[PDB]
Amino acid sequence: DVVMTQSPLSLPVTPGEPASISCRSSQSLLHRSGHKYLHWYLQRPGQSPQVLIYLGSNRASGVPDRFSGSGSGTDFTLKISRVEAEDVGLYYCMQTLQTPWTFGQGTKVEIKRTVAAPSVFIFPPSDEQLKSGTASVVCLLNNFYPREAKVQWKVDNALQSGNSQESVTEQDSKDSTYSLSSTLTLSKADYEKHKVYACEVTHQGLSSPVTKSFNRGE
Amino acid sequence: DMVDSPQLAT
Amino acid sequence: QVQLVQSGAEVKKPGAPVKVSCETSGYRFSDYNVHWVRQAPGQGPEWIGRISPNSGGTKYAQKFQGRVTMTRDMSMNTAYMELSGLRSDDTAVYYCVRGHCDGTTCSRAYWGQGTLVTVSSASTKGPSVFPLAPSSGTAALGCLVKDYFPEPVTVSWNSGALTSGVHTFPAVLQSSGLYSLSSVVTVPSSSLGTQTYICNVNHKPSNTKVDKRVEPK
Repeated sequence: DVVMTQSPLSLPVTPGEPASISCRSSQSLLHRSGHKYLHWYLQRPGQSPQVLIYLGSNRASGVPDRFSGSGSGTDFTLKISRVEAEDVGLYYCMQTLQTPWTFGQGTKVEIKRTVAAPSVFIFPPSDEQLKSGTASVVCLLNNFYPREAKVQWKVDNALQSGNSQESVTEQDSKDSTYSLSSTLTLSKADYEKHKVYACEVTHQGLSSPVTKSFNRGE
Repeated sequence: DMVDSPQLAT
Repeated sequence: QVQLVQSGAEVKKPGAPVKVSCETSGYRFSDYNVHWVRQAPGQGPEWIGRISPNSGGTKYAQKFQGRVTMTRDMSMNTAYMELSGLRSDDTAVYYCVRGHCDGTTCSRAYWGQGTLVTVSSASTKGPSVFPLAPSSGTAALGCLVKDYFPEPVTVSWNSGALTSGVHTFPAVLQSSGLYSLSSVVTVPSSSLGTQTYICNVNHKPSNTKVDKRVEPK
């Protein structure tokens, strides 16, 4: 198999500024007939890969003029002259000189903005949920940049493990921020056994970790 | 069939 | 235009086979190879194999050899891909792709819209909706949509009237095999005594429509 190595893996770009994504192959993708078999495509969530640049340098129909591709037989580049929120997504290079087709690691393009601390909130489980025998405790982190944030859970001041899941929103088109939700899941039995419930949040924009908490039964 | 499509024109 | 059009999303149980179709138009079907790629969540894309429509000859990747079968119908301009012995690692979006070269000239690739294939033993289930009650500037409130299957659920606030401030989170798959998500909205603390906040959860597969009032505890 031909090995593609793509770089960089993450790329924050200020609005208006250009972006360059590199991709190199283990062997030449320039066939002796003259055609370079390397393709660049864009992956947004919940939709088909969009072909941007094909056969090295050719722009696909309906792709904006700011997208351009170049390279030698082994070293390639995707250039975007002015990045915008439309361009946010996961970029891939791929080779089709030989089957199996092989793909680069991927480049996650996002808009860059000033640092913004998350607004943290916590929510206890409802009465309606407790009578079914389960207790979910939610910790919302709202409108923050960059995406890297850490959420730790504490029950009677004791750190929790393996009993929580989180998911993160896409980057917002308008304010260029992220939001994350984490959920601490427990049985009704274990929930009633403890009193103090707290999520501790870590993020660049905060000087030291913020805590929000509640006591069971108020 | 083990012939990749870039080798069709040969 | 060149158009590749795939069949609907599939829920199968471990060990069942899935047969995806790929109907084509706008070009001579015989002239180009139909390649099949997939992308699993949390994984980079992966080439499964290829079929030549005219000859019928197929090439498969080593890892798929012995469990994938690709066929075609010339009359209906359709390519198929039957994968067998499904396990959770085969859960992915499966894409049929038109190849580049036809003998005379080499052009771009054209991709199908994708087909989601979910490998799971879970049965259809409606969610139970629970309020995320606002606390005693800016306040946050929400709805927790718990224990449903399959995806998706749609959430709206005050029947679409409230859109500003809304974050509907991606679902997470729990150990029980069922999905769960939360929808939240930030609002002014001034409005909590007066304004009514309802979330409208719809889950079509179980015919579930719920309207849950989220008020201060």
